[PDB]
Amino acid sequence: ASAYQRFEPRAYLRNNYAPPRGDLCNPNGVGPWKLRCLAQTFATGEVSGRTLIDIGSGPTVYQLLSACSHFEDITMTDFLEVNRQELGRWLQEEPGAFNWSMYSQHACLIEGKGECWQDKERQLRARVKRVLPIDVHQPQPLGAGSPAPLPADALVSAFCLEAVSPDLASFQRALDHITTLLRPGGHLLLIGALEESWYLAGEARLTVVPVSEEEVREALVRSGYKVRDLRTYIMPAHLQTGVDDVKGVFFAWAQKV
Amino acid sequence: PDSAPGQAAVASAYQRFEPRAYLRNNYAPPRGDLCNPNGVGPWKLRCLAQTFATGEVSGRTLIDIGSGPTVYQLLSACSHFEDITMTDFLEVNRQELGRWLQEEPGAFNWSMYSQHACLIEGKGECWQDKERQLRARVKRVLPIDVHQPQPLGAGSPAPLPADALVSAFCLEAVSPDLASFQRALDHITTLLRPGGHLLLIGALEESWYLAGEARLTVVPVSEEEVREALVRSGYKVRDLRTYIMPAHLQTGVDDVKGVFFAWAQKVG
Ligand SMILES: Nc1ncnc2c1ncn2[C@@H]1O[C@H](CSCC[C@H](N)C(=O)O)[C@@H](O)[C@H]1O
Ligand SMILES: Nc1ncnc2c1ncn2[C@@H]1O[C@H](CSCC[C@H](N)C(=O)O)[C@@H](O)[C@H]1O
Ligand SMILES: Nc1nc2cc(O)ccc2[nH]1
Ligand SMILES: Nc1nc2cc(O)ccc2[nH]1
Repeated sequence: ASAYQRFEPRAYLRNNYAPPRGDLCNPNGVGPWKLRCLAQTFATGEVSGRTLIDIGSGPTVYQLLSACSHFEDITMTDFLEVNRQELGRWLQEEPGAFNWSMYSQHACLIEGKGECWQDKERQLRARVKRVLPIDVHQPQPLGAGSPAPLPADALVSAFCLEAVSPDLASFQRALDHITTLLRPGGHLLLIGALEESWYLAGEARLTVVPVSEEEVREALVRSGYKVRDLRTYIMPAHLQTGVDDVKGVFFAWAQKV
Repeated sequence: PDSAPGQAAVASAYQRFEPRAYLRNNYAPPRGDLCNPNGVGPWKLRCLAQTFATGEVSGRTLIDIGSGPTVYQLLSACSHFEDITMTDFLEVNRQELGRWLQEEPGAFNWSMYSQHACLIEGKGECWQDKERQLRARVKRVLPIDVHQPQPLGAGSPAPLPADALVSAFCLEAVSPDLASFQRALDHITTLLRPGGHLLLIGALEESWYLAGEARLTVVPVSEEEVREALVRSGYKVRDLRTYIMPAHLQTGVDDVKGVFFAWAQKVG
């Protein structure tokens, strides 16, 4: 935990969302794969509502691109002030924001509605109402009188839980905690590392609980979800970069029942 | 009558043509705004993309007639031709294309056009791939004069005859009158093999446009005039569609009232 105090957002982005992992040109890369699960899922039309919460956003937005066209009130979160400040730099188009434009374009490409990436970024920036602090370790992760409309119609979290959880059970509880934020019938789209144990973010060196596809499945069931979709991307050699030791990436579409 | 005087007036006026001012006037926003699907930019890209998408327009070689400082007209095309020749009358335009080819920062940025084409061709291509291909397939940039009977010169580089021709806002913009236009059309048509295809785009009912200092003169033409010239030069007209310029895209850089797109195949 205290490890996250040393977490450098620029180094995290550089490590994961700049080339080689950040190169979206090759359709066999992790980035293209991630956007596709997101897009495909929403394209079904079955994940819809008015409000949505992104759990542990860090300093990234890609995870909301296809999503933002289906929910008018979007709430983003993270445990670190630094990250929240970085999200705001891109939301307010302030100086030194991160360049998500490749990711916007590709989302537009994948969705195939002939939308221009500028329109896409405009819509995201418009629907994100607030950026709130959060701790998944708390049975009320948002706090008491959170400005966020609860319960949310749907939830999105990527590379969070397993990254803030020392072991399998703390993972399971964190999932339970957030699940409380989700209106019954609501949907959860969860993405994360498979069989990862550590990863760097500058001077920070975070520990991770190595999970598996089955382990992730079981957890979702245990938390009270019907698992609608669960897919795995195996990390190609050339995307093993020594910023971490992730072996694969998983995507789950889960429905609170 | 006499072609020389008119042709000389043209050549004279174009010595004042400023490529940057031209680029800004027509390919920066509001005209350059690709976000609105009702815009001219999107309509043009869509005409090209849909056309090549039939798969009916292919081969080894292609020539772009009066490229000017622009490449957007080749984005959907370059996936279908190994060898592409670009051409323009003015050297300063040829140099402008040179900058883009060398991928210099000084160059004009077409990335929005590349992105949008990729977007409409629907193959999830990334724009950098599309651009890298175009630069790969442009085998030369040649001087051209459509008023000569051999618009490229004699014994010129271009592999002739070409399997297809592309030309956008060229003919009507260098032709003082309909007869000149027609002749220019016949001259370039000698570069196209029989059975080959011509994709033609240009202004409808336009008489002038600005390119910096240069306020140039254009022969206003209509859809039907364009149709007839094609028939006259020996083309079956496969498709001819018209875009009516929206009030808010009529910005005083010209007096264009519409834009025409012609897919025509040379009888052979
Ligand atoms: N106790 C906690 N509760 C919620 N998030 C936490 C947390 N402790 C750390 N985090 C955050 O978990 C994030 C993991 S990195 C994930 C970034 C982004 N979702 C992406 O898809 O890349 C970090 O931003 C980190 O600050
Ligand atoms: N006699 C001639 N023969 C062929 N092209 C000529 C010409 N005289 C002028 N031109 C060129 O005609 C161009 C018209 S502007 C069109 C540029 C580009 N094709 C577009 O799509 O915007 C100018 O670049 C000009 O140099
Ligand atoms: N922690 C973390 N590991 C990752 C691996 C990826 O391939 C993409 C995003 C990531 N985030
Ligand atoms: N000359 C010229 N006129 C034009 C009109 C347009 O709408 C787009 C490009 C052009 N080029």
